[PDB]
Amino acid sequence: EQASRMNAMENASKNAGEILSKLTLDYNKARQAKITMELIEIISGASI
Amino acid sequence: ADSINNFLANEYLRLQSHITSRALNILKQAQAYETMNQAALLQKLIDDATSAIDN
Amino acid sequence: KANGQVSQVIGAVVDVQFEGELPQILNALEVQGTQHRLVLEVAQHLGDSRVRTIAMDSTEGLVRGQPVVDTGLPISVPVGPGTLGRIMNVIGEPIDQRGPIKAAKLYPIHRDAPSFTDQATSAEILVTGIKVVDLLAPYARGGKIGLFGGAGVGKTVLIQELINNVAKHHGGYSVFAGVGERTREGNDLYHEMMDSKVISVKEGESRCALIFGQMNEPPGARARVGLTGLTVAEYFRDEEGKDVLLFVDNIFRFTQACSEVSALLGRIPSAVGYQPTLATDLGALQERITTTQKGSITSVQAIYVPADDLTDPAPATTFAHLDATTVLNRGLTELGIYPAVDPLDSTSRMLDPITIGEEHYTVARGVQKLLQDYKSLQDIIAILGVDDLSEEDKLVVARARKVQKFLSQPFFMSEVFSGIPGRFVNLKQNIASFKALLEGAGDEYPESCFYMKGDLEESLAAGRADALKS
Amino acid sequence: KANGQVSQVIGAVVDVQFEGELPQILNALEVQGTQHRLVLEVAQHLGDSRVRTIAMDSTEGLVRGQPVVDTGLPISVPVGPGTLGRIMNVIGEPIDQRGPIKAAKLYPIHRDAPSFTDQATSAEILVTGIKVVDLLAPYARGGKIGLFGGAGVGKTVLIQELINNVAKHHGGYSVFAGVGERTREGNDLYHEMMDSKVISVKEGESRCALIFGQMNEPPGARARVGLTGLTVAEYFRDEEGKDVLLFVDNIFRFTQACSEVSALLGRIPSAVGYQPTLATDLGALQERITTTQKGSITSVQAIYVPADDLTDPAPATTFAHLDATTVLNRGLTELGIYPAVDPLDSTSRMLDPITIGEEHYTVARGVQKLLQDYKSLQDIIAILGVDDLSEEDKLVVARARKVQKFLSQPFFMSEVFSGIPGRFVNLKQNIASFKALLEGAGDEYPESCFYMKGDLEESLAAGRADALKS
Amino acid sequence: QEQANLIGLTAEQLKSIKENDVRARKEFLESQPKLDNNLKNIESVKKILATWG
Amino acid sequence: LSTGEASVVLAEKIKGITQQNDITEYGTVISIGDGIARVFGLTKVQAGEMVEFKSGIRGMALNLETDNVGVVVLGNDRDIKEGDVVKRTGAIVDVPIGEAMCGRVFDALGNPIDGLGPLKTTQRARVEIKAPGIIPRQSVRQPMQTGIKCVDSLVPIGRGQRELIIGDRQTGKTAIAIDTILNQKEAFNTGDVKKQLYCIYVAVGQKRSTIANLVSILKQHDCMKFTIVVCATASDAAPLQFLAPYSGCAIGEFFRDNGKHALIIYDDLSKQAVAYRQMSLLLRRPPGREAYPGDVFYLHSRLLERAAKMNDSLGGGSLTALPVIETQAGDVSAYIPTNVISITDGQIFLETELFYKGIRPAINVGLSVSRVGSAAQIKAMKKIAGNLKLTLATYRELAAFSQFGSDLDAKTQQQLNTGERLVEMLKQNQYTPMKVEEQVCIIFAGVKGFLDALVTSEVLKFEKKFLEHVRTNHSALLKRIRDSGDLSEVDTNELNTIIPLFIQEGGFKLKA
Ligand SMILES: Nc1ncnc2c1ncn2[C@@H]1O[C@H](COP(=O)(O)OP(=O)(O)OP(=O)(O)O)[C@@H](O)[C@H]1O
Ligand SMILES: Nc1ncnc2c1ncn2[C@@H]1O[C@H](COP(=O)(O)OP(=O)(O)O)[C@@H](O)[C@H]1O
Ligand SMILES: Nc1ncnc2c1ncn2[C@@H]1O[C@H](COP(=O)(O)OP(=O)(O)O)[C@@H](O)[C@H]1O
Ligand SMILES: [Mg+2]
Ligand SMILES: [Mg+2]
Ligand SMILES: [Mg+2]
Repeated sequence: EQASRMNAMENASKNAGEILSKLTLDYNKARQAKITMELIEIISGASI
Repeated sequence: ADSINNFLANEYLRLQSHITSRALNILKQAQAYETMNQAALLQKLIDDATSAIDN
Repeated sequence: KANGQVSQVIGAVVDVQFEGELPQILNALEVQGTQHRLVLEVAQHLGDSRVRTIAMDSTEGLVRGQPVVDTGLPISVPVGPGTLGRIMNVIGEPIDQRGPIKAAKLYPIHRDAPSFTDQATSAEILVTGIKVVDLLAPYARGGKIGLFGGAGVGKTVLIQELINNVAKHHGGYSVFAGVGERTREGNDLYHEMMDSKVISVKEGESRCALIFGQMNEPPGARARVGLTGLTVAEYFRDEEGKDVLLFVDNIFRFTQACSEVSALLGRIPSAVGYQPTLATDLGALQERITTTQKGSITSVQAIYVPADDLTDPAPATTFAHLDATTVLNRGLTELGIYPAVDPLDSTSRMLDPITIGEEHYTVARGVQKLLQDYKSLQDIIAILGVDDLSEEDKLVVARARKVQKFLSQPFFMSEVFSGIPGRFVNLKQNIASFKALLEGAGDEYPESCFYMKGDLEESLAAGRADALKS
Repeated sequence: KANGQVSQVIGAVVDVQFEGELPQILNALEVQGTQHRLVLEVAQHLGDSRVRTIAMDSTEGLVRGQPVVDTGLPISVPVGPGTLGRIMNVIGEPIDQRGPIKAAKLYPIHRDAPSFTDQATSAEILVTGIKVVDLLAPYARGGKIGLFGGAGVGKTVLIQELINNVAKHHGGYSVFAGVGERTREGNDLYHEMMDSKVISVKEGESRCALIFGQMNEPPGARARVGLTGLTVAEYFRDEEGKDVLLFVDNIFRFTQACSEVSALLGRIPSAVGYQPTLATDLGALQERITTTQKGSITSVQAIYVPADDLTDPAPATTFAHLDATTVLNRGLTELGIYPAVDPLDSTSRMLDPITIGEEHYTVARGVQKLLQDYKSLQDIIAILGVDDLSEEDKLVVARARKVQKFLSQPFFMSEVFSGIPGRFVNLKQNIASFKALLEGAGDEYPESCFYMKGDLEESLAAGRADALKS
Repeated sequence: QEQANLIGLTAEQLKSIKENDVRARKEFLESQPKLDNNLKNIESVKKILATWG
Repeated sequence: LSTGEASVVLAEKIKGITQQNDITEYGTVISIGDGIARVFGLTKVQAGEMVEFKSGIRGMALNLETDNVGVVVLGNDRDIKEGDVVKRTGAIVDVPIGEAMCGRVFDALGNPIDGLGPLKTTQRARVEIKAPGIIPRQSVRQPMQTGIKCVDSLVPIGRGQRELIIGDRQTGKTAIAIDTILNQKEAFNTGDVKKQLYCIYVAVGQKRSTIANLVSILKQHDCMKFTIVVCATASDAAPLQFLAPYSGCAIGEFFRDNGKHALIIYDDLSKQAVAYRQMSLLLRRPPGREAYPGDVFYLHSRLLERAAKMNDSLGGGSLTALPVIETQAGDVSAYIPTNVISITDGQIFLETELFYKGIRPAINVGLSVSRVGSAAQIKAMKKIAGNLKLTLATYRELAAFSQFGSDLDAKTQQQLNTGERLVEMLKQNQYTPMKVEEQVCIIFAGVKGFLDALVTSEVLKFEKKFLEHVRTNHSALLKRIRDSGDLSEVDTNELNTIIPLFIQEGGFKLKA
């Protein structure tokens, strides 16, 4: 039990880290798109 | 006895409601057609006026 | 004799062409020939005898070349006791249909804030009857109070309770300025104050003023109707040293209304589309709402948080001007606790061991730390549960839940929704009630009784009643 | 007469200066003194006898002041049985080197949508042979269909399958319109159409028309090529009256093309750069593709999802106009499931208990509910395996895998890619196949035997053989 | 003359009214009770239902 | 009235027809493009005033500039050319109102598109009018029965409030609106004017084929006799989509000011914002966040704020608004959805997950809320509605432990099962509205726990069989609940006794 439990937590923590890192990339990607969207709005209003 | 006595009683009212409803629907339904005939007759009068303008 | 004339009309912005003696900025201009009285506030001088103004009423029906009269002074509204118990418009018109408003004189809605040397700040506890508020975020008489809440969180109902609890039995007068909110709530509050005898038709009564800038009003009016209500409170403050209770509805509509016209005015949009003058426009209003040597104003203003995003520029800048803060959380409403006052985010400048009694300060932090610890345990409890926790942690979660549920308090304004009559809790009973729970006085009884109760004794009595019932 | 003169040339937008009698909007103008005749559609009257137009062909070689002739009518393309089996250009020119097209009349590509009085329901299911489609989002002939998918997800392959299963056996005429796509597919499609005997050079055959607006064309051409092909379809709908299969390749290019030229036309960009007339411009093109009392047009339109962002304004607004929807997911392609159809995102108006048999409705919801429940657990399944999962939930997960693998099937057109022969699944077999699978018929067999299978009985034969060898 | 001119009830127009009256009758008589379906299988009850009219 | 008398009045009316024509200023168009027409001269023109072009199409003068005038083409702008004449009519935009509007389909401007015949109406009201003040309003205390169990029980809608139907595409937003119109048909047949509710459906940016299918369903169920459909399709110009909401709203004010009750249903407003955004961008106005104009909030607020409950002094009329909002990916944090939520009173959140899991109507009770609350529900509903909310609240909590499993207390199993009966009970098919009194009976059996006996799969069919059994045998019970509107103790004992009895009578799976 303790042996299989330890191995399970290792695999679980491993998978938890991989997914957490993947979302971090999407978070940064979304961050760039957010700044891009807001910045264009300001330029569009400043143009007129 | 009381189950059939109450059945014929309530059934009698259902039959009475059926007749009065029938006698009322036929009258209202006939009135609906009567109004339609009147509107069609007057509509022809308006149709005659429009044709006179075209002529 | 009208000197100006309409030259350009686009949306709510209207330009007037003057021949000579242009009106100063913020001046009130009267357009002649309109079915309804239209007032234009001078905002910018574009040169060539041109001025850009914002319309307070619907611009539909205007015509280029329509004569415009210059009043020579900013929008002046009637002040004095005649406005008490009466609804007034942004330009001072009585929309209550009760007749003209009698005012000893007319004051302008634009004025300089009081100097710093004559600030005369003071701290005094305000027993509002709410235990969660009087304990964690005490209010100061004469200081600003902020109710940060999202869409449909219960900030409007909370304002009604404060009026029912604070406005009544108040020697001084009260002012209610509702800007940008729906008109349905205005009619309900008007009928509520009438039934509650807060306002009445008989003169010499109704020690409470009502101002409404509801959605039905167009832009510009919703951004200046708030100033109208403030002028009424300022009159009751300066002319008479009477404590004034200013109940301001959601104020985000003010900053929002300015952004609705900021684009047409020529300003470049901000990071979130707001006007570049957000800070200055808000600062001019906040600095005017403060206590002075003449009188004091206890302003209760609500801040609408769009999308529950506290990082928005408008509310973020408001935190700096508020003395007491009440941040409403949506999670509590899902749990059924009311008022849904966030105990951790909510803060109060009066929460100082030197200002308030040390015992009051101690019990306050004791609850904050208890709830903070319970929140961290939620993570491990989700996977392992409360059983796998230690005896020390179990007691933390046990008392934390009882304290969290005990914060819920039914008020008179919530009877229609819940069906339980409101209740008033004193400061002494409030501090003593929570102080006992921190020591484990109620750890024996179930956590179910510590829900929607006024005092700890009421919870214990309900606990015993449930026992004999089963 | 050459009353017009080129005023300025900017990319694909060209202005023309006329002396008098300006052409109406949408009128076609022909520039003189340039090989590869250029057509210009009137779009705006800038004033002072200046009109702004869009170029259909490359503008390189134009000189300011060059004369321009006014035709006085919009772009008129030939329509009729002559266009059948013939490739036309955005301006009606034949690009197949087959000679002049024989058309009775030339109809303008600009026409108003059918009125509200001339509209027909035509709620009849269209069996395409694809089990996943006929089950979740069954297509109905005479209605609008939309295929949403990203770059390289199986949109073209799916169109080819429908043409092989529906267009060939179809009785009435057909129209294929390519908008901003690789010309290679146009050539392969043309030769493939000839080989399959669907079209031939002999007169009286080739009950199908071909239109191409491939990427090689500049802006303005990809934005009006659809109107050209659509006009050929409206002719068969109204005049011929027979059914029509209007195959429309990726249409996002149309909306994109408008955006590429909107900036040049002086329009203010939209939220994310698109044109402000996206809704209206797209609507005029969408409202015309509808079934009326004269004839029915079953339109299969592909929608390219830019950057896999379904929230983009272009595809989002398209959903409101589509009857049947089939959203393609890239995640499925990675798993190897083809066709990569998302059952939870593929909506269809034809799915209702009254229109289709009640049994078909129950089996459809059974699969959707099964996959929906499994989708609600994929998160935890990723962190940790399904061993710790509850028994009832494990059964849902296990059976969900079987259904997911069974949805995939080989296509005849994609036989070269996978290397296995295609499969045509009848509607009765489709319903019966999933009915037995939901009941737990093939749960004992491995999920691999359901991968790329036509019918449920086929998977059992493979699954049973896999159990025999071991 | 307005009695008939105003309301010119044609033969078919009144015929439709008469059919509704008959339809109401057939519906009222032919309407049979709706009890437990698979339980009222007795030879007597089924005989009555057949000759319900 | 004799035929001769009516004909004479008809002829006399045609005789009294006046037609006066006065000098109307006209101007020339400096430029025309994308539906925007810059006009030279044409001074002394009012904002929003109606103008007519050469072809005969109308226009609205919105931008009044010192140099020119910005006019929007209210129709197809192909025939417009430079230098064309533009005649000002002298009247603000308006639309025809009256009772003849019912049973027809009009456009944004008000022209009938059904093709039956011309509109016979004499009253025309301005499209944009100031909303009622504070005094004319009145507290909402009348229920607006939609026919849905979950709505009429958890999210009661009172006549005079504003409820928001918010959800994603193909989440049942339109299904809810149709079910409401169908339910009001019964009240229209019976002679109860105090409960008649005229329905108004505003179609903005929708394919005509869908609206055609919509109208056919109403005629199928005979519910079109009291329905008004305003159509602003995608092919229609943006101003038409911008005015159609206010246009239909003015039609509702007719019934409102006349003491009547009207129900207006605004379709997706995001399409209006696009048309309003398009209309603003083409006018060269400075755009705001997300390219929308600065006063986009004032648009929906001005429109929705008109719906109110007029006091008895003006007739006691009421106008109920049911605006719809379409979300891209269920994100309610966007700009337009956030604003609309703050304007309306309550909002109905539709979830895509619940829809595919068999929960149709897919309603998220956790977020839905109504300001009126129990103030609108009937006595027999408030009592049962209160307990229903608490039971459903607990079930959502125990949902997680179901996965945990490995043990279940006796009470938790009951609460888990009991909640499952309610969820299965609130489900409802499409085009199947239920009467208010019938819902009280079914919703009653659920909270009491009687549904825990039979299997969940048999609860939905039990509803149909139970209601049918009640209508036939227990007819006096339904009459009392309807007339008195309260669930007396005598009805409770009778109802509490037959529900366990009926379950044993019918052939069901009693094994829980
Ligand atoms: N309560 C329901 N019961 C049974 N079927 C339903 C129900 N609701 C929707 N459906 C089905 O969903 C489809 C239409 O959904 P509906 O139009 O009602 O939602 P919507 O949000 O208005 O969609 P859209 O945003 O595209 O207009 C149909 O296939 C319909 O049969
Ligand atoms: N039914 C299919 N079965 C197996 N593989 C496929 C299938 N369809 C496509 N593939 C692969 O998906 C790829 C992309 O398909 P395609 O339709 O060309 O995307 P796009 O819309 O970008 O043109 C094809 O090159 C093909 O190799
Ligand atoms: N004390 C309360 N207890 C339980 N529910 C409440 C309570 N107060 C409000 N609700 C609910 O909150 C809703 C009103 O929210 P509201 O105060 O108007 O927010 P906002 O200030 O944004 O308008 C009502 O539906 C009402 O049923
Ligand atoms: Mg509020
Ligand atoms: Mg492709
Ligand atoms: Mg819909």
